[PDB]
Amino acid sequence: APAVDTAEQVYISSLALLKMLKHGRAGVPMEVMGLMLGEFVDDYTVRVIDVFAMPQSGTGVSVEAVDPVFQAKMLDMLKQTGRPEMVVGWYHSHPGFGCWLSGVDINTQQSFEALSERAVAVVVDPIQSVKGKVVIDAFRLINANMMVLGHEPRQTTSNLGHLNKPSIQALIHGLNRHYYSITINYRKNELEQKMLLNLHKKSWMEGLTLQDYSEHCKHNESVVKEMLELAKNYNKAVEEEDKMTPEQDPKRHLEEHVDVLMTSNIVQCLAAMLDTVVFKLI
Amino acid sequence: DLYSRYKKLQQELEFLEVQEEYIKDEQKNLKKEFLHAQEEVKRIQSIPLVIGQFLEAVDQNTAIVGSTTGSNYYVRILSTIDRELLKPNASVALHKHSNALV
Amino acid sequence: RQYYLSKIEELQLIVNDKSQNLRRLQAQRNELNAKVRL
Amino acid sequence: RNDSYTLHKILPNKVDPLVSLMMVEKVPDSTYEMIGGLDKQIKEIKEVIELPVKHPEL
Repeated sequence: APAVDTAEQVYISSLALLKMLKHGRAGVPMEVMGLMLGEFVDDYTVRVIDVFAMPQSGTGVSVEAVDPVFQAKMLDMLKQTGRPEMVVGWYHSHPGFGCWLSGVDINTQQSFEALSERAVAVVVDPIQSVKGKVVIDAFRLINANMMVLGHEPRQTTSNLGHLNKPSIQALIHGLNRHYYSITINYRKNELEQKMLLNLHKKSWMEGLTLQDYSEHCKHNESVVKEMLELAKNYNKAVEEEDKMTPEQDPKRHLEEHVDVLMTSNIVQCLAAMLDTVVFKLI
Repeated sequence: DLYSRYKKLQQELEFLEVQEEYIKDEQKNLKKEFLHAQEEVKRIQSIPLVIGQFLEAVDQNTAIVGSTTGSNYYVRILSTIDRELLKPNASVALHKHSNALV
Repeated sequence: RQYYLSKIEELQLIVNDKSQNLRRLQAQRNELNAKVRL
Repeated sequence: RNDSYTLHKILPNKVDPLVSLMMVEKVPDSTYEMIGGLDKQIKEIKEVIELPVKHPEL
């Protein structure tokens, strides 16, 4: 009997992740659900090209929460649009509950896997996804007959599936007992990286735009006053150092202050000279 | 003898030059990574945070705090926190989702 | 003969200086890497 | 632990903050040399505060 390898990866595209995050935040504090479109490239790869949200239902997040008619018309209209990808799986948001599958989640995942054996149930935490870390895991299932007899849920052929460690919160809620966490990887080509770089790419202007001069003098005065106080502290510390065998430091904070003063002053001076030169009447 | 020693000498010099270049590049990358890590550590101090009372320090980096939510947690003290300000019953700010003494 | 020994001593001196420089740079990188790891 | 509730560390004994504050961590600056009179009072208080603790053998 074939067994899914532990090296299988869920290749979630960048815009799919963005849409999942935005929809999950939008539904807070409720739970949202949407269907994931993509293609199962092979046994060891699941590619999630795109994901579309679904209307909020009073049931919550269940298999009655996915309605047939909206799903059908959405799929047909996207196929007409240019995205003829089969539904790979479903996603729902556990707001602040961590990433795991509840009993209703497991029931919905069994319903989805009835359609196709390969079907992930990736969930996302919209509020725990604070800037930096993104809390999103993907679980498929564990067949009951598979676990009861004795075999491991997944065959292992490499260290790819063991790079990340499971969480206690997921483990208690049935991880490695009813479902396994599939390693998640983000498909991000150079084009989308460059496009997303425009979010914080300031402009061609601020590289030449001088900061306010009076504000610059006020900032310099403040930092030099801090320099004076920190220099008094450093002198006192050094005077203690001689009466000290090897046994916050003013020196370090002084170093950070001198660094910020240096960069600010040098940047302002160089920018002033450049505006003097290039921004000329001639 | 002399020529073999001279060969080993410039070979060692070239190896040292390559190591110097590698160390310089790694130093630049490590400065970049240190800046990113410091930014992350500053970002964990963002808002909102739950207020708690610093009950008693256990280690250099861990402590017991009684969060105002009515519960006591054994949490991790941020390194950047100045230690001698961490006195018993002092009001401290805890991370919302981890209760870490932020 | 003497040219060989002159090259030997010059190369040994520059190698010693570069080795001390490399040790200093390795110490600096080690402390910065320790900071990053922490 | 997080919510698995696994005993993973032993912490020092529980003393609630409202009472742990009553420890005199910073000793006050008042000496017997700054007390006028009260010599007999000082000896009497020392016979109960100091003598028992210092030498209980007596």
